[PDB]
Amino acid sequence: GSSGSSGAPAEPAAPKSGEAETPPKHPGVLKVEAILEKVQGLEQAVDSFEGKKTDKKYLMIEEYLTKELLALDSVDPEGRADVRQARRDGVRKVQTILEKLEQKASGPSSG
Repeated sequence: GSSGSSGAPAEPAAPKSGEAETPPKHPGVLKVEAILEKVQGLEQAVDSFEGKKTDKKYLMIEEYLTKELLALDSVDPEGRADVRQARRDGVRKVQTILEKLEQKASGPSSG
């Protein structure tokens, strides 16, 4: 691999039933955003993880990561980009974390 670090934490949230004005957020998305929100936590561990691919600690994060994936897939977009994009994003995100974890365990590399 060659480097890997990027993001953009900037997403509003104000769900309510107030006619007129900007529309509410999509549930199909929030569903993912809800999971992702957690992922971030599993990520912080990775970025600050240490061990191997065998170590239990890793198994915890490893499983935890996937746990979210399934939750990301469990989401049925049916045919909504706003959702799909989020899904493919959330999934792609966690994935990157997994690919990083295994690496973090096999030894970090940044500096």
